[PDB]
Amino acid sequence: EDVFEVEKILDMKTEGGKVLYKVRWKGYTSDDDTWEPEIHLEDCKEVLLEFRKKIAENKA
Amino acid sequence: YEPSTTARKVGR
Repeated sequence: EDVFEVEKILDMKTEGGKVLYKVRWKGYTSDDDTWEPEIHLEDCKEVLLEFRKKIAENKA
Repeated sequence: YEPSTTARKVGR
C-alpha cells in the first residue's frame, strides 16, 4: 500500500467494535482524507498522542 | 530515534 507520510488524525469512530481514524496525509488536501483501521497508526505515537490531547482539551 | 510517522493507506 505504498505507505505515506501522516500529518495528523482528524477524528475517530467505531464501526461495530472496531476503531477507525480519519487521516490527513502530509502534502495532501482534505479531499484525500481517508478512514483507516487503527492498526495502521499504532506505530505513529506522536500522532496518536496529539489527537488524544486535542480531544481532552475539548471535552465539554 | 523517532516514531514511524508513516502509515499504509487502505482507504485509498
